[PDB]
Amino acid sequence: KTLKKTGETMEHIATKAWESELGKNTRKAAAATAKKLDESFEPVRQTKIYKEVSEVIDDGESSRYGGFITKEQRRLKRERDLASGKRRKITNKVGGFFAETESSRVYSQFKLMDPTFSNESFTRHLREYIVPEILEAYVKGDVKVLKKWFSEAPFNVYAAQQKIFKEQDVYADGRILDIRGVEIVSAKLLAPQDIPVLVVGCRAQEINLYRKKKTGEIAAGDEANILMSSYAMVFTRDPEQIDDDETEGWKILEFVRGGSRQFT
Amino acid sequence: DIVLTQSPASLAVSLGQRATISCRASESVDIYGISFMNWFQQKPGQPPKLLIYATSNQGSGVPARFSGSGSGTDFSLNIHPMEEDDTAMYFCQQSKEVPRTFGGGTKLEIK
Amino acid sequence: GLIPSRGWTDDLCYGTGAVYLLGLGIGGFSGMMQGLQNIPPNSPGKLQLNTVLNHITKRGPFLGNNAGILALSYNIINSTIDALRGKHDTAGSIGAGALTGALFKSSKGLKPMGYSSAMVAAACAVWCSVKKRLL
Amino acid sequence: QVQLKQSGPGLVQPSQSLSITCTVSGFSLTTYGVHWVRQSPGKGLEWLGVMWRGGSTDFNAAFMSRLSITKDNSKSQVFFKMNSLQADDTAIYYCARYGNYDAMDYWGQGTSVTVSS
Amino acid sequence: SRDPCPIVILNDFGGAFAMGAIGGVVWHGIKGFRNSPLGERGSGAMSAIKARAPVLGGNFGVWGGLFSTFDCAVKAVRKREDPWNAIIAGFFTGGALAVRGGWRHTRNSSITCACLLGVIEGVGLMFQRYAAW
Ligand SMILES: CCCCCCCCCCCCCCCCCCCC(=O)O[C@H](COC(=O)CCCCCCCCCCCCCC)COP(=O)(O)OCCN
Repeated sequence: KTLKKTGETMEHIATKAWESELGKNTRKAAAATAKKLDESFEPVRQTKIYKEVSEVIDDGESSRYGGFITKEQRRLKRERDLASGKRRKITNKVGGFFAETESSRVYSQFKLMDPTFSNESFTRHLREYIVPEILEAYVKGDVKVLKKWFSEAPFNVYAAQQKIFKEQDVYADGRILDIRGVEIVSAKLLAPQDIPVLVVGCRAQEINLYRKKKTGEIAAGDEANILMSSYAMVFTRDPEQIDDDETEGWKILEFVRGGSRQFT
Repeated sequence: DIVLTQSPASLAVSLGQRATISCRASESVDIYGISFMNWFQQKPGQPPKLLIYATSNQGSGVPARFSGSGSGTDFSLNIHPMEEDDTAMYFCQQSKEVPRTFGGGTKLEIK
Repeated sequence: GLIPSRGWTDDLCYGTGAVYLLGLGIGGFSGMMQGLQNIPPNSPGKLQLNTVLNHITKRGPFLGNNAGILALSYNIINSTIDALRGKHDTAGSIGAGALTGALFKSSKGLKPMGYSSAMVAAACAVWCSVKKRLL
Repeated sequence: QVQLKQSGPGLVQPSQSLSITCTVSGFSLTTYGVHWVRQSPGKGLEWLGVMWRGGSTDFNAAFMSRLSITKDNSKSQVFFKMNSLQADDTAIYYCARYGNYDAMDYWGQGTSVTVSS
Repeated sequence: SRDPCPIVILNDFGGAFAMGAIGGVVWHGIKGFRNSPLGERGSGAMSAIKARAPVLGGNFGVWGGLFSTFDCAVKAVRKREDPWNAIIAGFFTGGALAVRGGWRHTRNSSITCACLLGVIEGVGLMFQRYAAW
């Protein structure tokens, strides 16, 4: 109980320091200087070199290390890209290294569907659009998005679960705070038809809480209870309907959530 | 199990026009929304040659004039424009469940 | 003086460690400032800490890992050209840095070569002046 | 490239056994599987059994008591065998490698088998 | 042999980062080669190396660097060269890197790392005794 008591005292001291007249004035003074500095360098940012230099340093792979892309900012980035961009014994063993494997068959199939497909190209699309879109819809109970993305089997599991929440008169309003480790874990063939699938894993920080529909009070979870969940998705691409605006052929066959633990 | 009925049992069309072969399955052949219907061509003295797999995908080296369509229980194969070479026996084969079953075959000829 | 340099491995180890720590420190501080400006209003105490820490642990490792890779490539290249030339000079350091920048953005294209190579070579130029001044 | 060779005897005596060896080349039996398909003129193409990519077999329910499909990874060979044959078992027997979406993409030359005396 | 302890901290970030990055070059160069399609095996290795090797170098770099940082902190206070310095240093470096997972996660990662260094210290002491014979 000492740790809980210390946390309240530490929060109270920080709150008192933040709410202190000197602290509030100091915080306001620091904020004002930062705003002026950004405005001062704003014309510098307008220079074509700054875009050239920033794209050199950042380039957008900083998203590998975390960060959640807001739904609105997620749509504009995809729309803008779509408008312009997206529009002896050793030798025998060494030979077996270069030989065709099951993962080689899976990636080759997806390359016929889309000549631009690659492990690094799809992982960027997963990291930037697909995973944030699905995870945000999953925690917020957005069945309209999941209907397009999920297959018949995982969606019927989701709709069955969301049905239970209806007779409890509760609705899900969760948040995704940060998505990490978005990667293609494995590429396997689904027996016995050898359906090529991509197993995708990710780790996301989230707040899972439910509110009563009629009033809005808390019914489950907590307003401030961050969890480090692990999500496992199995992806396949339909050779047909690859011209879909939203999913462009991708379809989730399995969606598993596990390994949730507290985080901060 | 899954009985594939293929129509017509015979066909004769002139060069340059479109030849349509239909396959109708007793059940649905969908897994995960993908229809596992394959189309084969067999010349009289040769093994069957795969044309279409997963209902719409050209086999390796298959000319683009072969097209697969359909979903659910109704499937079709279209040859257009027809050439002199592609006169053969055409089969539809499902792969949803064992046993794999073939259609009756459609003899497709020239006028 | 400090930073023993008896062999090429110490330069590789000390150079990578010092530059990587500067990447963590600069990225961590840059992320901390960015996180403060991105705290949602009327947020509880735990999320305010979480929001800042998510930016520190995103921008910090991003800069630290990228600066560490440049230090590895530079120190391997700088030691390589030193073996061939048989002598280490400030001119060699700039060339090692300039070639390091090009290798960093090899797949981006020809225009990013100059921006990357100039910045890394400039970093070596600042480092050489700092190295001479302190030592 | 990929190429399947069959080595089986024609003119099998009635109530005897037919054995066909499908020697594959250009791919490994570990990463690909082989179907076994029959083509009678009075019954058309019909599927007998499959040597799955994983290494298990599955047979037609009408032939399960007679079929026997085994493979050998080292020699790249698939072995087919029917215990008893009658007049209606006269057909050409194909071994077909299957790929993604169970596409029988490569076929053997076929083994024309006659059951007579 | 070893340089003065307060300065070798910089050395052990760079030594651990180099092992992680080079270790991730071979590990993910092979892994990217295995995954990518038939005609893109070379590109898959380079893409896997560029994307993931720096990340692995940071993971090794911060673990080795923090372990060294606490090792000097332990030695500067304990004033010994006792082989239990690495046990305490390993105990604190596991807890520091797992601080966000909570109190129970921090404790479990501290004990796991301290025990893991216990195995390493034990193997070393067995190794020298056998060579002594
Ligand atoms: C996206 C990147 C973001 C980076 C953000 C952080 C940037 C930090 C820049 C720091 C610049 C000053 C570097 C100070 C390093 C202190 C090293 C102390 C130990 C030491 O002497 O190591 C030296 C190596 O240093 C070195 O290798 C340092 C010089 C080379 C630095 C290259 C990396 C920094 C690049 C910054 C621009 C990034 C451009 C991105 C496109 C030894 O070497 P020696 O000279 O004695 O060797 C002789 C032959 N053995």
